[PDB]
Amino acid sequence: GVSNLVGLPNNICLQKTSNQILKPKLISYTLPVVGQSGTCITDPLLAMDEGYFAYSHLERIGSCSRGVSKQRIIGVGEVLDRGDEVPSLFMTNVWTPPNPNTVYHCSAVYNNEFYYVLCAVSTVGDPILNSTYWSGSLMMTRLAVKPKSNGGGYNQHQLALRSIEKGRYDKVMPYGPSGIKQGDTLYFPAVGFLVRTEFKYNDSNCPITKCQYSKPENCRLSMGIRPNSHYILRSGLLKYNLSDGENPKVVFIEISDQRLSIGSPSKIYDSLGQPVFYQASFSWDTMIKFGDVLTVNPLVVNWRNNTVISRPGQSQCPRFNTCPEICWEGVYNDAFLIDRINWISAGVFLDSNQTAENPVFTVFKDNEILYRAQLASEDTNAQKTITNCFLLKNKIWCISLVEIYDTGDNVIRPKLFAVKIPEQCTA
Ligand SMILES: *[C@H]1O[C@H](CO)[C@@H](O[C@@H]2O[C@H](CO)[C@@H](O[C@@H]3O[C@H](CO[C@H]4O[C@H](CO)[C@@H](O)[C@H](O)[C@@H]4O)[C@@H](O)[C@H](O[C@@H]4O[C@H](CO)[C@@H](O)[C@H](O)[C@@H]4O)[C@@H]3O)[C@H](O)[C@H]2NC(C)=O)[C@H](O)[C@H]1NC(C)=O
Ligand SMILES: *[C@@H]1O[C@H](CO)[C@@H](O[C@@H]2O[C@H](CO)[C@@H](O)[C@H](O)[C@H]2NC(C)=O)[C@H](O)[C@H]1NC(C)=O
Ligand SMILES: *[C@@H]1O[C@H](CO)[C@@H](O[C@@H]2O[C@H](CO)[C@@H](O)[C@H](O)[C@H]2NC(C)=O)[C@H](O)[C@H]1NC(C)=O
Ligand SMILES: *[C@H]1O[C@H](CO)[C@@H](O)[C@H](O)[C@H]1NC(C)=O
Repeated sequence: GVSNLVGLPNNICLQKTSNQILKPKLISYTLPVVGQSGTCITDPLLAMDEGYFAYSHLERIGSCSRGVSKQRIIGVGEVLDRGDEVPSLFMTNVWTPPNPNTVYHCSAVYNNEFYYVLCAVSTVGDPILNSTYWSGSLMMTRLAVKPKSNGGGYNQHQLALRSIEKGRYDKVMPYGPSGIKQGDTLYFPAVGFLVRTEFKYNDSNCPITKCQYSKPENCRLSMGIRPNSHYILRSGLLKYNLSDGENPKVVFIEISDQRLSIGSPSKIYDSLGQPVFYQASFSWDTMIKFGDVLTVNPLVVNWRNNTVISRPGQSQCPRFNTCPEICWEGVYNDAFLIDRINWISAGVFLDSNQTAENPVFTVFKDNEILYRAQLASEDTNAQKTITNCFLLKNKIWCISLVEIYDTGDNVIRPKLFAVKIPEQCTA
Protein backbone atom coordinates (compact mmCIF):
# COMPACT_ATOMS: atom_id res chain seq x y z
CA GLY A 1 0.00 0.00 0.00
CA VAL A 2 1.03 3.62 0.72
CA SER A 3 3.01 4.59 3.83
CA ASN A 4 4.93 7.46 5.41
CA LEU A 5 8.43 8.49 4.32
CA VAL A 6 10.33 6.57 6.96
CA GLY A 7 13.17 4.03 7.18
CA LEU A 8 15.31 3.43 4.09
CA PRO A 9 13.56 4.31 0.78
CA ASN A 10 14.89 3.60 -2.70
CA ASN A 11 17.67 5.90 -3.88
CA ILE A 12 16.87 9.18 -5.60
CA CYS A 13 18.88 11.32 -7.99
CA LEU A 14 21.33 13.54 -6.08
CA GLN A 15 22.97 15.51 -8.87
CA LYS A 16 22.09 18.86 -10.41
CA THR A 17 20.73 18.11 -13.90
CA SER A 18 18.66 19.66 -16.68
CA ASN A 19 17.53 16.25 -17.87
CA GLN A 20 13.76 15.95 -17.73
CA ILE A 21 13.65 13.09 -15.22
CA LEU A 22 10.69 14.50 -13.31
CA LYS A 23 7.42 13.40 -14.94
CA PRO A 24 4.34 14.88 -13.19
CA LYS A 25 1.00 13.16 -13.66
CA LEU A 26 -2.30 15.07 -13.44
CA ILE A 27 -4.63 13.40 -10.91
CA SER A 28 -7.23 16.04 -10.02
CA TYR A 29 -10.16 13.98 -11.34
CA THR A 30 -10.19 11.67 -8.32
CA LEU A 31 -11.37 14.55 -6.12
CA PRO A 32 -14.44 16.80 -6.60
CA VAL A 33 -12.48 19.80 -7.91
CA VAL A 34 -12.77 19.58 -11.71
CA GLY A 35 -15.56 22.07 -11.21
CA GLN A 36 -18.52 23.77 -12.89
CA SER A 37 -18.14 26.80 -15.21
CA GLY A 38 -19.84 29.35 -12.92
CA THR A 39 -18.11 28.26 -9.73
CA CYS A 40 -14.80 29.17 -8.10
CA ILE A 41 -12.95 26.75 -5.81
CA THR A 42 -10.95 28.53 -3.11
CA ASP A 43 -9.20 28.20 0.24
CA PRO A 44 -7.94 24.60 -0.22
CA LEU A 45 -6.37 22.29 2.34
CA LEU A 46 -4.61 19.01 1.67
CA ALA A 47 -3.03 16.86 4.36
CA MET A 48 -1.63 13.32 4.25
CA ASP A 49 -0.53 10.75 6.86
CA GLU A 50 -0.25 6.94 6.88
CA GLY A 51 -2.12 6.20 3.67
CA TYR A 52 -4.89 8.71 4.39
CA PHE A 53 -5.59 12.31 3.43
CA ALA A 54 -7.83 15.14 4.52
CA TYR A 55 -9.08 17.61 1.93
CA SER A 56 -11.06 20.82 2.18
CA HIS A 57 -12.27 23.65 -0.01
CA LEU A 58 -14.84 26.40 -0.33
CA GLU A 59 -16.93 26.80 -3.47
CA ARG A 60 -18.08 30.28 -4.40
CA ILE A 61 -20.64 31.27 -7.01
CA GLY A 62 -19.14 33.85 -9.35
CA SER A 63 -16.26 36.03 -8.17
CA CYS A 64 -13.37 34.24 -6.46
CA SER A 65 -13.10 36.78 -3.65
CA ARG A 66 -16.52 38.34 -3.23
CA GLY A 67 -18.71 35.49 -4.47
CA VAL A 68 -21.51 33.76 -2.55
CA SER A 69 -20.25 30.84 -0.45
CA LYS A 70 -22.06 27.82 -1.84
CA GLN A 71 -20.49 25.07 0.26
CA ARG A 72 -17.56 24.09 2.45
CA ILE A 73 -16.32 20.57 1.74
CA ILE A 74 -14.42 18.69 4.41
CA GLY A 75 -13.51 15.18 3.34
CA VAL A 76 -11.08 12.45 4.23
CA GLY A 77 -10.07 9.36 2.34
CA GLU A 78 -7.20 7.14 1.36
CA VAL A 79 -4.17 7.48 -0.89
CA LEU A 80 -4.20 4.47 -3.17
CA ASP A 81 -2.26 3.09 -6.09
CA ARG A 82 -4.49 3.03 -9.17
CA GLY A 83 -3.58 -0.01 -11.26
CA ASP A 84 -1.16 2.36 -13.05
CA GLU A 85 1.25 2.06 -10.10
CA VAL A 86 0.59 5.80 -9.63
CA PRO A 87 -0.75 7.18 -6.31
CA SER A 88 -4.08 8.99 -6.21
CA LEU A 89 -6.65 10.33 -3.75
CA PHE A 90 -9.99 8.65 -3.04
CA MET A 91 -12.66 10.14 -0.71
CA THR A 92 -14.38 7.88 1.80
CA ASN A 93 -16.07 10.45 4.02
CA VAL A 94 -17.27 14.01 3.45
CA TRP A 95 -18.95 16.55 5.69
CA THR A 96 -20.22 20.10 5.21
CA PRO A 97 -20.79 22.46 8.13
CA PRO A 98 -24.35 23.90 8.40
CA ASN A 99 -23.09 27.42 7.61
CA PRO A 100 -20.30 27.73 5.01
CA ASN A 101 -20.14 31.50 5.54
CA THR A 102 -18.53 31.22 8.95
CA VAL A 103 -15.82 28.54 8.75
CA TYR A 104 -12.22 29.68 8.17
CA HIS A 105 -8.63 28.49 8.34
CA CYS A 106 -9.18 24.76 8.73
CA SER A 107 -6.17 22.61 9.65
CA ALA A 108 -6.05 18.81 9.88
CA VAL A 109 -4.19 16.23 11.98
CA TYR A 110 -4.47 12.45 11.69
CA ASN A 111 -4.51 9.99 14.58
CA ASN A 112 -5.58 6.33 14.82
CA GLU A 113 -8.39 5.97 12.28
CA PHE A 114 -9.60 9.58 12.51
CA TYR A 115 -8.75 12.95 11.05
CA TYR A 116 -9.25 15.96 13.29
CA VAL A 117 -10.03 19.29 11.66
CA LEU A 118 -9.67 22.47 13.63
CA CYS A 119 -11.22 25.63 12.15
CA ALA A 120 -11.99 29.22 13.13
CA VAL A 121 -15.63 30.26 13.34
CA SER A 122 -16.25 33.90 12.42
CA THR A 123 -19.25 36.11 11.81
CA VAL A 124 -17.03 38.97 10.66
CA GLY A 125 -15.23 37.37 7.73
CA ASP A 126 -11.63 36.19 7.61
CA PRO A 127 -10.48 36.71 11.23
CA ILE A 128 -7.07 37.91 10.02
CA LEU A 129 -8.59 40.88 8.18
CA ASN A 130 -10.72 42.00 11.12
CA SER A 131 -9.18 40.49 14.25
CA THR A 132 -10.44 42.94 16.88
CA TYR A 133 -14.07 42.09 16.09
CA TRP A 134 -13.45 38.35 15.71
CA SER A 135 -14.82 36.43 18.69
CA GLY A 136 -11.94 33.95 18.86
CA SER A 137 -14.36 31.05 18.61
CA LEU A 138 -13.12 27.61 17.42
CA MET A 139 -14.56 24.34 16.14
CA MET A 140 -13.22 20.82 15.76
CA THR A 141 -14.64 18.00 13.68
CA ARG A 142 -13.59 14.37 13.78
CA LEU A 143 -13.93 12.30 10.62
CA ALA A 144 -13.52 8.54 10.32
CA VAL A 145 -11.24 7.62 7.41
CA LYS A 146 -13.08 4.28 7.42
CA PRO A 147 -16.77 5.18 7.60
CA LYS A 148 -18.78 2.33 9.07
CA SER A 149 -22.24 2.07 7.49
CA ASN A 150 -24.82 3.67 9.78
CA GLY A 151 -22.07 4.84 12.14
CA GLY A 152 -23.55 7.56 14.33
CA GLY A 153 -20.78 9.55 15.98
CA TYR A 154 -18.12 7.21 14.65
CA ASN A 155 -18.37 8.45 11.06
CA GLN A 156 -18.60 12.16 11.87
CA HIS A 157 -19.06 14.39 14.91
CA GLN A 158 -17.89 17.63 16.47
CA LEU A 159 -15.82 18.07 19.60
CA ALA A 160 -16.28 20.79 22.21
CA LEU A 161 -13.57 23.35 22.93
CA ARG A 162 -14.39 24.59 26.42
CA SER A 163 -10.88 25.66 27.42
CA ILE A 164 -8.22 27.53 25.47
CA GLU A 165 -4.94 28.27 27.21
CA LYS A 166 -3.39 31.15 25.27
CA GLY A 167 -1.04 32.70 27.83
CA ARG A 168 -0.66 36.41 27.15
CA TYR A 169 -2.33 36.26 23.71
CA ASP A 170 -5.81 37.75 23.20
CA LYS A 171 -6.88 35.24 20.55
CA VAL A 172 -5.47 32.09 19.01
CA MET A 173 -6.37 30.18 15.83
CA PRO A 174 -5.30 27.40 13.41
CA TYR A 175 -3.19 28.79 10.58
CA GLY A 176 -1.85 26.23 8.10
CA PRO A 177 -2.96 23.15 6.17
CA SER A 178 -1.78 20.35 8.45
CA GLY A 179 0.08 19.20 11.54
CA ILE A 180 1.45 16.18 13.42
CA LYS A 181 0.28 13.75 16.10
CA GLN A 182 2.47 12.67 19.00
CA GLY A 183 1.15 9.47 20.60
CA ASP A 184 -1.18 10.91 21.21
CA THR A 185 -1.29 14.68 21.44
CA LEU A 186 -2.19 16.71 18.33
CA TYR A 187 -0.24 19.73 17.12
CA PHE A 188 -1.81 22.19 14.67
CA PRO A 189 0.00 24.98 12.88
CA ALA A 190 -1.44 28.07 14.58
CA VAL A 191 -1.08 31.77 15.23
CA GLY A 192 -1.46 34.05 18.26
CA PHE A 193 -2.82 37.60 18.28
CA LEU A 194 -0.78 39.72 20.72
CA VAL A 195 -1.86 43.23 21.64
CA ARG A 196 0.75 45.32 19.89
CA THR A 197 1.66 47.36 22.97
CA GLU A 198 2.73 44.15 24.68
CA PHE A 199 5.20 42.99 22.05
CA LYS A 200 8.69 43.08 23.52
CA TYR A 201 11.02 43.58 20.58
CA ASN A 202 14.51 45.05 20.66
CA ASP A 203 14.87 47.16 17.50
CA SER A 204 18.61 46.53 17.76
CA ASN A 205 17.95 42.99 16.56
CA CYS A 206 16.85 44.23 13.16
CA PRO A 207 19.53 43.51 10.50
CA ILE A 208 20.15 46.88 8.80
CA THR A 209 23.83 46.32 7.95
CA LYS A 210 24.09 47.40 4.32
CA CYS A 211 20.36 47.52 3.77
CA GLN A 212 20.01 50.97 2.22
CA TYR A 213 16.95 52.81 3.55
CA SER A 214 16.03 50.14 6.08
CA LYS A 215 15.09 51.66 9.43
CA PRO A 216 15.60 49.36 12.45
CA GLU A 217 11.91 49.87 13.33
CA ASN A 218 10.87 47.89 10.25
CA CYS A 219 11.22 44.46 11.90
CA ARG A 220 8.70 45.42 14.58
CA LEU A 221 6.20 47.23 12.40
CA SER A 222 6.08 44.27 10.01
CA MET A 223 4.88 41.92 12.75
CA GLY A 224 1.34 43.05 12.09
CA ILE A 225 -0.62 43.17 8.87
CA ARG A 226 -0.43 46.95 9.08
CA PRO A 227 2.25 49.24 10.61
CA ASN A 228 -0.38 50.54 13.03
CA SER A 229 -2.13 47.21 13.59
CA HIS A 230 -3.75 46.66 16.99
CA TYR A 231 -2.35 43.13 17.06
CA ILE A 232 0.89 41.53 16.00
CA LEU A 233 0.92 37.95 14.72
CA ARG A 234 3.01 35.13 16.13
CA SER A 235 3.08 31.65 14.60
CA GLY A 236 3.25 28.52 16.76
CA LEU A 237 1.28 25.36 17.50
CA LEU A 238 -2.00 24.43 19.13
CA LYS A 239 -1.65 21.40 21.39
CA TYR A 240 -4.63 19.12 21.91
CA ASN A 241 -4.18 16.07 24.16
CA LEU A 242 -6.83 13.49 23.23
CA SER A 243 -6.26 11.81 26.57
CA ASP A 244 -7.58 14.52 28.87
CA GLY A 245 -10.76 13.29 30.54
CA GLU A 246 -13.55 14.47 28.25
CA ASN A 247 -12.86 18.14 27.60
CA PRO A 248 -9.29 18.23 26.36
CA LYS A 249 -8.09 21.84 26.35
CA VAL A 250 -6.10 23.42 23.57
CA VAL A 251 -2.82 25.05 24.54
CA PHE A 252 -1.00 27.58 22.39
CA ILE A 253 2.77 27.19 22.00
CA GLU A 254 4.64 30.12 20.47
CA ILE A 255 7.44 29.81 17.95
CA SER A 256 10.87 30.82 19.24
CA ASP A 257 12.27 34.21 18.22
CA GLN A 258 15.02 32.86 15.96
CA ARG A 259 14.61 34.54 12.57
CA LEU A 260 11.21 35.89 13.64
CA SER A 261 8.62 36.77 10.99
CA ILE A 262 4.96 37.78 11.15
CA GLY A 263 2.80 34.78 11.91
CA SER A 264 1.66 33.26 8.65
CA PRO A 265 0.24 29.97 7.36
CA SER A 266 2.63 27.23 8.47
CA LYS A 267 2.98 23.52 8.52
CA ILE A 268 4.52 20.89 10.71
CA TYR A 269 5.13 17.40 9.36
CA ASP A 270 7.00 14.13 9.94
CA SER A 271 9.77 13.19 7.54
CA LEU A 272 12.20 10.32 8.12
CA GLY A 273 11.81 9.94 11.88
CA GLN A 274 11.59 13.61 12.78
CA PRO A 275 9.28 16.67 12.39
CA VAL A 276 9.95 19.58 10.06
CA PHE A 277 8.34 23.03 10.26
CA TYR A 278 7.55 25.35 7.38
CA GLN A 279 6.43 28.95 7.74
CA ALA A 280 5.20 31.01 4.81
CA SER A 281 7.02 34.25 4.11
CA PHE A 282 4.40 36.99 4.26
CA SER A 283 6.77 39.89 4.96
CA TRP A 284 10.32 41.10 4.21
CA ASP A 285 12.23 37.84 4.81
CA THR A 286 11.42 36.28 1.46
CA MET A 287 13.77 33.29 1.41
CA ILE A 288 12.13 29.98 2.28
CA LYS A 289 11.63 29.36 6.01
CA PHE A 290 11.75 25.72 7.08
CA GLY A 291 13.99 23.35 9.02
CA ASP A 292 14.18 20.41 11.40
CA VAL A 293 12.29 20.96 14.61
CA LEU A 294 14.80 21.03 17.47
CA THR A 295 12.04 20.83 20.06
CA VAL A 296 8.23 20.77 19.67
CA ASN A 297 7.31 22.25 23.05
CA PRO A 298 8.64 24.87 23.45
CA LEU A 299 8.86 25.39 19.68
CA VAL A 300 12.31 26.07 18.25
CA VAL A 301 13.08 25.46 14.58
CA ASN A 302 16.53 24.95 13.08
CA TRP A 303 15.83 27.19 10.10
CA ARG A 304 17.77 26.12 7.01
CA ASN A 305 20.08 28.66 5.41
CA ASN A 306 18.53 28.36 1.96
CA THR A 307 19.78 30.78 -0.70
CA VAL A 308 17.93 29.54 -3.78
CA ILE A 309 14.22 29.33 -2.91
CA SER A 310 11.98 32.37 -2.47
CA ARG A 311 8.51 33.46 -3.52
CA PRO A 312 6.93 36.26 -5.59
CA GLY A 313 5.74 39.40 -3.81
CA GLN A 314 4.75 42.91 -4.77
CA SER A 315 6.62 46.16 -5.36
CA GLN A 316 8.01 46.42 -1.82
CA CYS A 317 9.06 42.85 -1.02
CA PRO A 318 9.65 41.04 -4.34
CA ARG A 319 11.17 37.57 -4.67
CA PHE A 320 14.70 37.33 -3.22
CA ASN A 321 14.28 40.26 -0.84
CA THR A 322 16.22 39.93 2.41
CA CYS A 323 16.26 43.52 3.70
CA PRO A 324 13.82 44.52 6.51
CA GLU A 325 10.95 46.47 4.96
CA ILE A 326 7.42 47.20 6.06
CA CYS A 327 5.13 44.93 4.06
CA TRP A 328 2.52 42.20 4.19
CA GLU A 329 2.61 40.12 1.06
CA GLY A 330 3.60 36.75 -0.28
CA VAL A 331 2.17 33.32 -0.94
CA TYR A 332 2.12 29.87 0.73
CA ASN A 333 4.41 27.44 -1.16
CA ASP A 334 5.67 24.71 1.15
CA ALA A 335 8.47 22.17 0.80
CA PHE A 336 8.72 18.58 1.94
CA LEU A 337 12.04 17.08 3.07
CA ILE A 338 12.71 13.82 1.18
CA ASP A 339 16.30 12.99 2.22
CA ARG A 340 17.83 14.08 5.52
CA ILE A 341 21.32 12.65 5.03
CA ASN A 342 21.73 15.16 2.20
CA TRP A 343 18.86 17.52 3.22
CA ILE A 344 17.02 17.56 -0.11
CA SER A 345 13.44 18.84 -0.36
CA ALA A 346 10.66 18.99 -2.95
CA GLY A 347 8.10 21.71 -3.50
CA VAL A 348 6.14 23.64 -6.10
CA PHE A 349 7.22 27.24 -6.46
CA LEU A 350 6.22 30.17 -8.59
CA ASP A 351 9.10 31.17 -10.80
CA SER A 352 8.56 34.92 -10.95
CA ASN A 353 9.53 38.07 -9.04
CA GLN A 354 6.42 40.23 -8.62
CA THR A 355 3.61 38.14 -10.11
CA ALA A 356 2.24 34.82 -8.90
CA GLU A 357 2.92 32.73 -12.01
CA ASN A 358 4.81 29.81 -13.55
CA PRO A 359 4.41 26.94 -11.07
CA VAL A 360 7.49 24.69 -11.09
CA PHE A 361 7.94 21.43 -9.20
CA THR A 362 11.49 21.62 -7.89
CA VAL A 363 13.84 19.33 -5.95
CA PHE A 364 16.52 21.27 -4.10
CA LYS A 365 19.15 21.76 -1.40
CA ASP A 366 20.16 24.83 0.60
CA ASN A 367 22.27 26.40 -2.18
CA GLU A 368 21.39 24.31 -5.22
CA ILE A 369 18.32 23.52 -7.22
CA LEU A 370 18.99 19.99 -8.46
CA TYR A 371 16.19 19.52 -10.99
CA ARG A 372 12.74 20.79 -11.91
CA ALA A 373 9.58 20.43 -14.01
CA GLN A 374 7.13 23.05 -15.25
CA LEU A 375 3.62 22.19 -14.17
CA ALA A 376 1.76 24.49 -16.50
CA SER A 377 2.64 27.36 -18.82
CA GLU A 378 5.17 30.09 -18.10
CA ASP A 379 2.47 32.71 -17.72
CA THR A 380 -0.05 30.50 -15.92
CA ASN A 381 -1.26 32.31 -12.80
CA ALA A 382 -1.09 30.27 -9.60
CA GLN A 383 -1.21 30.72 -5.81
CA LYS A 384 -1.12 28.32 -2.87
CA THR A 385 0.95 25.19 -3.18
CA ILE A 386 0.93 22.24 -0.81
CA THR A 387 3.30 19.28 -1.11
CA ASN A 388 3.34 15.97 0.74
CA CYS A 389 5.64 13.03 -0.05
CA PHE A 390 5.44 9.37 0.93
CA LEU A 391 6.28 5.82 -0.07
CA LEU A 392 4.71 3.52 -2.62
CA LYS A 393 6.64 0.24 -2.82
CA ASN A 394 9.52 1.88 -0.98
CA LYS A 395 9.72 4.48 -3.77
CA ILE A 396 9.31 8.19 -3.02
CA TRP A 397 6.30 9.92 -4.52
CA CYS A 398 5.04 13.43 -3.90
CA ILE A 399 1.56 14.86 -4.36
CA SER A 400 1.27 18.60 -4.84
CA LEU A 401 -1.89 20.66 -4.81
CA VAL A 402 -1.57 23.82 -6.85
CA GLU A 403 -4.11 26.66 -7.13
CA ILE A 404 -4.24 27.43 -10.84
CA TYR A 405 -6.14 30.20 -12.62
CA ASP A 406 -8.36 28.69 -15.36
CA THR A 407 -8.38 31.06 -18.34
CA GLY A 408 -11.48 29.47 -19.86
CA ASP A 409 -13.85 30.05 -16.94
CA ASN A 410 -11.78 32.87 -15.40
CA VAL A 411 -11.76 31.13 -11.99
CA ILE A 412 -9.09 29.47 -9.88
CA ARG A 413 -9.17 25.77 -9.03
CA PRO A 414 -6.88 23.30 -7.26
CA LYS A 415 -4.95 20.97 -9.56
CA LEU A 416 -3.37 17.84 -8.10
CA PHE A 417 -0.17 16.33 -9.51
CA ALA A 418 1.59 13.09 -8.61
CA VAL A 419 5.34 13.16 -9.09
CA LYS A 420 7.81 10.32 -8.70
CA ILE A 421 11.27 11.34 -7.50
CA PRO A 422 13.68 9.90 -10.12
CA GLU A 423 15.93 7.09 -8.94
CA GLN A 424 18.65 8.09 -11.43
CA CYS A 425 19.63 11.27 -13.29
CA THR A 426 19.14 9.94 -16.80
CA ALA A 427 15.68 9.34 -18.27
C1 LIG B 1 -14.77 44.50 10.98
O1 LIG B 1 -15.68 44.36 12.09
C2 LIG B 1 -16.77 45.32 12.29
C3 LIG B 1 -18.11 44.58 12.38
O2 LIG B 1 -18.33 44.33 13.74
C4 LIG B 1 -16.96 46.48 11.28
O3 LIG B 1 -17.59 47.58 11.90
C5 LIG B 1 -18.85 47.90 11.35
O4 LIG B 1 -18.65 48.47 10.04
C6 LIG B 1 -19.75 49.18 9.43
C7 LIG B 1 -19.12 50.03 8.31
O5 LIG B 1 -19.07 49.20 7.18
C8 LIG B 1 -20.51 50.14 10.36
O6 LIG B 1 -21.77 50.40 9.80
C9 LIG B 1 -21.81 51.71 9.32
O7 LIG B 1 -22.01 52.61 10.43
C10 LIG B 1 -22.23 53.99 10.11
C11 LIG B 1 -22.75 54.64 11.42
O8 LIG B 1 -21.68 54.64 12.34
C12 LIG B 1 -21.86 54.46 13.74
O9 LIG B 1 -23.23 54.11 14.07
C13 LIG B 1 -23.36 53.05 15.06
C14 LIG B 1 -24.78 53.09 15.65
O10 LIG B 1 -24.73 52.81 17.03
C15 LIG B 1 -22.37 53.11 16.22
O11 LIG B 1 -22.50 51.94 17.00
C16 LIG B 1 -20.92 53.28 15.77
O12 LIG B 1 -20.53 54.53 16.29
C17 LIG B 1 -20.81 53.43 14.25
O13 LIG B 1 -19.54 53.99 13.99
C18 LIG B 1 -23.23 54.24 8.96
O14 LIG B 1 -23.09 55.57 8.53
C19 LIG B 1 -23.01 53.28 7.76
O15 LIG B 1 -24.04 53.34 6.79
C20 LIG B 1 -23.52 53.55 5.49
O16 LIG B 1 -24.43 54.47 4.84
C21 LIG B 1 -25.62 53.86 4.28
C22 LIG B 1 -26.86 54.65 4.73
O17 LIG B 1 -27.90 54.32 3.86
C23 LIG B 1 -25.88 52.37 4.60
O18 LIG B 1 -27.01 51.96 3.87
C24 LIG B 1 -24.67 51.52 4.20
O19 LIG B 1 -24.72 50.26 4.82
C25 LIG B 1 -23.39 52.25 4.65
O20 LIG B 1 -22.32 51.39 4.98
C26 LIG B 1 -22.90 51.83 8.25
O21 LIG B 1 -24.14 51.42 8.76
C27 LIG B 1 -20.81 49.48 11.69
O22 LIG B 1 -21.43 50.39 12.55
C28 LIG B 1 -19.57 48.87 12.31
N1 LIG B 1 -19.98 48.18 13.51
C29 LIG B 1 -19.51 48.66 14.80
C30 LIG B 1 -19.94 47.91 16.05
O23 LIG B 1 -18.60 49.43 14.85
C31 LIG B 1 -15.60 46.98 10.82
O24 LIG B 1 -15.83 47.99 9.87
C32 LIG B 1 -14.79 45.85 10.22
N2 LIG B 1 -13.40 46.28 10.08
C33 LIG B 1 -12.72 45.89 8.86
C34 LIG B 1 -11.23 46.22 8.67
O25 LIG B 1 -13.34 45.33 8.02
C1 LIG C 1 22.16 28.72 9.50
O1 LIG C 1 23.06 29.74 9.92
C2 LIG C 1 23.28 29.89 11.31
C3 LIG C 1 24.41 30.88 11.51
O2 LIG C 1 25.55 30.37 10.85
C4 LIG C 1 23.65 28.55 11.97
O3 LIG C 1 23.89 28.67 13.36
C5 LIG C 1 22.74 29.03 14.16
O4 LIG C 1 21.54 29.13 13.39
C6 LIG C 1 20.38 29.73 13.97
C7 LIG C 1 19.21 29.75 12.96
O5 LIG C 1 19.05 30.96 12.25
C8 LIG C 1 20.71 31.11 14.59
O6 LIG C 1 19.57 31.63 15.24
C9 LIG C 1 21.89 30.99 15.56
O7 LIG C 1 22.27 32.26 16.05
C10 LIG C 1 23.09 30.33 14.89
N1 LIG C 1 24.17 30.11 15.85
C11 LIG C 1 25.42 30.48 15.54
C12 LIG C 1 25.66 31.96 15.36
O8 LIG C 1 26.35 29.68 15.39
C13 LIG C 1 22.61 27.48 11.65
O9 LIG C 1 23.02 26.25 12.21
C14 LIG C 1 22.48 27.37 10.13
N2 LIG C 1 21.47 26.40 9.75
C15 LIG C 1 21.79 25.28 9.10
C16 LIG C 1 21.56 25.25 7.60
O10 LIG C 1 22.24 24.29 9.68
C1 LIG D 1 14.11 39.00 -10.21
O1 LIG D 1 14.71 39.40 -8.99
C2 LIG D 1 16.07 39.02 -8.82
C3 LIG D 1 16.57 39.60 -7.50
O2 LIG D 1 16.78 41.00 -7.57
C4 LIG D 1 16.95 39.43 -10.01
O3 LIG D 1 18.14 38.68 -10.01
C5 LIG D 1 19.24 39.54 -9.69
O4 LIG D 1 19.61 40.38 -10.76
C6 LIG D 1 20.68 41.22 -10.38
C7 LIG D 1 20.91 42.28 -11.45
O5 LIG D 1 21.65 43.33 -10.88
C8 LIG D 1 21.95 40.41 -10.11
O6 LIG D 1 22.99 41.27 -9.72
C9 LIG D 1 21.70 39.42 -8.98
O7 LIG D 1 22.78 38.50 -8.88
C10 LIG D 1 20.40 38.67 -9.19
N1 LIG D 1 20.03 37.92 -8.01
C11 LIG D 1 19.99 36.60 -8.13
C12 LIG D 1 21.14 35.84 -7.53
O8 LIG D 1 19.09 36.03 -8.73
C13 LIG D 1 16.32 39.15 -11.37
O9 LIG D 1 17.07 39.76 -12.41
C14 LIG D 1 14.87 39.61 -11.39
N2 LIG D 1 14.27 39.27 -12.67
C15 LIG D 1 14.16 40.22 -13.60
C16 LIG D 1 15.35 40.48 -14.48
O10 LIG D 1 13.13 40.89 -13.74
C1 LIG E 1 18.07 45.49 23.89
O1 LIG E 1 18.73 46.61 23.31
C2 LIG E 1 18.03 47.84 23.35
C3 LIG E 1 18.98 48.95 22.91
O2 LIG E 1 20.23 48.79 23.55
C4 LIG E 1 17.38 48.17 24.71
O3 LIG E 1 16.29 49.04 24.50
C5 LIG E 1 16.87 46.95 25.47
O4 LIG E 1 16.63 47.33 26.81
C6 LIG E 1 17.85 45.79 25.37
N1 LIG E 1 17.39 44.61 26.10
C7 LIG E 1 16.76 44.65 27.28
C8 LIG E 1 15.36 44.12 27.33
O5 LIG E 1 17.28 45.10 28.31
